Amino acid sequence: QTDMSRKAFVFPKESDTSYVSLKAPLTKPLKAFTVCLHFYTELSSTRGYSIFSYATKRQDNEILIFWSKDIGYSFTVGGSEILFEVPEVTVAPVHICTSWESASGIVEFWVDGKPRVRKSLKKGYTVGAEASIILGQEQDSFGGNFEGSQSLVGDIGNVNMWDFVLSPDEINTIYLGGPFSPNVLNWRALKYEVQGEVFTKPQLWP
Amino acid sequence: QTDMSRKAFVFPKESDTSYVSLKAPLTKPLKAFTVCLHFYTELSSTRGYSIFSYATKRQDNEILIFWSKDIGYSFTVGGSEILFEVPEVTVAPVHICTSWESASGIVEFWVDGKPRVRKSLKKGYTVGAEASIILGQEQDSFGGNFEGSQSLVGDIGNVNMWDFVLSPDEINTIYLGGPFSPNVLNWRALKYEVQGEVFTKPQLWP
Amino acid sequence: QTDMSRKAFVFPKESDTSYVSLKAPLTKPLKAFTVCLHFYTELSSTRGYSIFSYATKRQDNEILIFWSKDIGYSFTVGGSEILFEVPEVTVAPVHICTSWESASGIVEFWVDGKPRVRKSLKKGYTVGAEASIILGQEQDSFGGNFEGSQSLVGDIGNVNMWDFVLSPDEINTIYLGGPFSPNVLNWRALKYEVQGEVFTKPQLWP
Amino acid sequence: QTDMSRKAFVFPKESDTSYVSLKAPLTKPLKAFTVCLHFYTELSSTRGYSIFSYATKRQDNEILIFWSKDIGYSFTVGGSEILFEVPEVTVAPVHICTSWESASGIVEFWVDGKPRVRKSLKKGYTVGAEASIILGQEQDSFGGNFEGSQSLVGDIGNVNMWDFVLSPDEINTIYLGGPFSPNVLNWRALKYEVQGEVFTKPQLWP
Amino acid sequence: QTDMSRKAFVFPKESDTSYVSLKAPLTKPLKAFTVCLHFYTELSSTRGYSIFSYATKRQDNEILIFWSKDIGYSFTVGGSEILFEVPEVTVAPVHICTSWESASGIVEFWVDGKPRVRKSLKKGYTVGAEASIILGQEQDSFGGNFEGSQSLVGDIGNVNMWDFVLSPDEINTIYLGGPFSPNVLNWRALKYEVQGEVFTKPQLWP
Ligand SMILES: [Ca+2]
Ligand SMILES: [Ca+2]
Ligand SMILES: [Ca+2]
Ligand SMILES: [Ca+2]
Ligand SMILES: [Ca+2]
Ligand SMILES: [Ca+2]
Ligand SMILES: [Ca+2]
Ligand SMILES: [Ca+2]
Ligand SMILES: [Ca+2]
Ligand SMILES: [Ca+2]
Repeated sequence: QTDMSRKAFVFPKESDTSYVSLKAPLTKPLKAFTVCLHFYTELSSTRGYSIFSYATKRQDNEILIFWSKDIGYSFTVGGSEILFEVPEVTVAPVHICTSWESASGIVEFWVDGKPRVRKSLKKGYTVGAEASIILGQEQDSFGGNFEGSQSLVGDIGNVNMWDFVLSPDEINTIYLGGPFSPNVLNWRALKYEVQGEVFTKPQLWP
Repeated sequence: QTDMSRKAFVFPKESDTSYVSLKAPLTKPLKAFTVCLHFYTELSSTRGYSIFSYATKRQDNEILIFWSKDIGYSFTVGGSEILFEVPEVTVAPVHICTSWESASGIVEFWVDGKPRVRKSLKKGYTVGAEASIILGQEQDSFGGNFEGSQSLVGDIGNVNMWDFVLSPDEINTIYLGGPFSPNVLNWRALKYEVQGEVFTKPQLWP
Repeated sequence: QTDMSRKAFVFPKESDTSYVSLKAPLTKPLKAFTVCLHFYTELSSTRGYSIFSYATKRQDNEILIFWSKDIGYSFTVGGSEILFEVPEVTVAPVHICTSWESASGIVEFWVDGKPRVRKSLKKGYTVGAEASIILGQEQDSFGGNFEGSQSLVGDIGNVNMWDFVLSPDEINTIYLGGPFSPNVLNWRALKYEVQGEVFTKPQLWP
Repeated sequence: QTDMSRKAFVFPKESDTSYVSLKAPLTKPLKAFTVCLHFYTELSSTRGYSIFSYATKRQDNEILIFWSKDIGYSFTVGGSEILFEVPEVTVAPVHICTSWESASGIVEFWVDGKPRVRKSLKKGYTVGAEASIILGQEQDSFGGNFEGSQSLVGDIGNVNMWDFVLSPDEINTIYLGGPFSPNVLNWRALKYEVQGEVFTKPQLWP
Repeated sequence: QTDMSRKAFVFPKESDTSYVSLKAPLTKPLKAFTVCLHFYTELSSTRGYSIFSYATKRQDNEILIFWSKDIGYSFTVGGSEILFEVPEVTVAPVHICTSWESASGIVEFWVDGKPRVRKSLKKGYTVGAEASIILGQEQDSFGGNFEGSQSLVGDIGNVNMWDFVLSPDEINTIYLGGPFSPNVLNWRALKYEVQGEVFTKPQLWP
């Protein structure tokens, strides 16, 4: 397990082979989660890209956080989708926290510490635990079948995952980088594998 | 009596059956009131919605606080209406306080602690006490006949009602959430009934 | 004499009969003056309106402070006009101080503590003492012949008048509401008569 | 010698006769200078105007600081011109400092404490001591031949002149109005001659 | 060695012959570098210009930092180019730091302390040390063959070079002008030769 603190993964070249795979010590299926990650790319005005792809043997978009050009953030669970329209994107690092609860279907999406309105998605579903988690690519099979036009170019870091919906107060401490304990996927205790042109570098964001 | 402090009602999906009814322990008719409530929705650019709807068996728009698409806030009492035109809408939680006095007919409308110009509506009228208060819908009968195109999608909370016009200073302490005592409808002592797809969740706003 | 501190006159409907008349104990004619007042209205994009009208039996526009739509402020003394162009105007309460000196004819106009450039008007003129001062209407005869399209809708207060040009430092004190001593017309010691639909209410501005 | 501190010259009418002449106790020609001044006018969007005219028997534009409509500031020495483009202009008092060095021909222009890029003008030239310094007008003969379309309307003050290029640090203390010692033309100790409609008034800028 | 602290080179005319050449003690070739500098010019809207130009007898664009009109910054190493698009640009001094590493090919570009996204360029290349470094011009032969349409006009200073990629934290102390030790090219210990119309003056930026 590596402390990746103060570091980011860098995807400096457009490739369909470059990705990192994150491994979860996960067993019980997720009835709810929060995923938070900090990323930086200039593609936002150019094309869509996959921020965070979680896949299962049955479902290649089991969780996907996707920037879709001109639309904004696409958040999709169990192959279903909602949009959080973004009117004008800015060339700066962006922190996102997004969380989903099966009991209510409530999705929260938080961008740079400000909440988007809660939306309903896929009420009562369960996210499978037998998961392939990938950064840098969108996977259309379990751990594979990437597309070059969907790769992330730029940096991703602070990828942390919880099996419960963080409260707004908790999410604020994440955004301020207070101390917190991710119990599904922990940037301070990460397990990962690297393929292709990918690098570990000091994080550009504070 | 429930303390709803730091909690909001969430209407996550458009429907004509999800609503909350609020119960007022009210005997005398109102010669004046202040309604304050804090709400959050992204519908504003898209369609109209009922923020707060007070009805009586003789009048289905006895008090209505309504967002009119492209217009702004519509405030109407006793079936008559005035507009507080809003030039451009931010996508953020908004706190409104509206107050009406029969003796003068003066309407005060306050948005995020800044006053709109005072306007005249229904001088000498009186609002009935035997009333249905509903959040999330506009009611065209004494407690029913909603319309899906008028349902609120998003969050509402801190709904407080007084049987008198708050001074500007008092309204400022509401907006800052200083201590205050609502004597018609109190968020810290609320009595309510939930119907349909409505959830109680931590408030997104501070 | 009434302390009107913290209070404003409210003109909540368009009418040609709602006005207040202010009484000045003047005897000696004015060679110079400053008038300061704080007002709030939403008419500014809609139509022109009289802010402050001082009339004498020979001259209905002996002093007029007038908002001319798309123009901005019209300041007129002795029936003669100068324009302080305002290109776009915020929907907020506005403090104005305007000072005129016969000896030089210099007009200073101050809006929310910022000076406009000094302009010349009616060098050597003198404003008569035996005067009718009216708020909310434009006098086309000595104390009468109002026009509905020229009435103020909204609030006016802190109306203070001096028979001398305040220095810029003094005017900055007025803008901050420090202690000051108006020696022609004093909000803290006002003499007035109310006519028609007009109300006295807590001031909305700080 | 008069202390003009906290005072400005006011040119309230457009005219070709109102000007003030400033007397320099100047006995050695200038190989370099700094001139700094505060002025305030609304002409900027309307027409060109003479901010500071320094003339000699040999040349009527020995130094000229001139606002030229839609262009911005024209700075000219020895009859030759450079422009400092100002794309959009604000209705506020403006402080300028401008300093020229013969040895390098470097012109520094500073507006409200921010430097414009250094530019070259009249390297090796020598500005004459036999000087007519005029405020409010552009003099096209030695102390005369004004043009009404070129007069300043508004205020000018704190005119200070040095026979050397101030460092950026010194310029910053002028902009903040720290204590300083002008050794050519001193507002603390000015010698001046007023002609026509010009007034001395308290300064409007801080 | 000269301490050039608080000082800048000034290029006040467009010319072919105005340049300065900088010398390095360097002998071992650069597998990586950081170059940081302050420059100030008004050309950005008008034409392209060379900010920093490092050449070797094999390659006249061995490192080039170039402003290309409407593009923004062009960063080129070994004759190969990448763009950091700048959407809109304004007349202020600008601090840039640019760092390249052969092992990864990662380019960092920092403008006024904010990072641009890391990009890939000329992975595994090696930059020769037997080098001509020139400010003010772009050299298309080893120390020669400039073009007037590519000269810098305005100021350049604080030119510091390291043979390693500064961390983000180190680059932040450069931007704040903390103490630091450039081990290739040091503004506090500079060796240089001046040709043509060039001057040394107090820096305009803080
Ligand atoms: Ca997929
Ligand atoms: Ca795909
Ligand atoms: Ca109704
Ligand atoms: Ca309805
Ligand atoms: Ca009149
Ligand atoms: Ca009239
Ligand atoms: Ca001339
Ligand atoms: Ca002329
Ligand atoms: Ca070249
Ligand atoms: Ca070239």
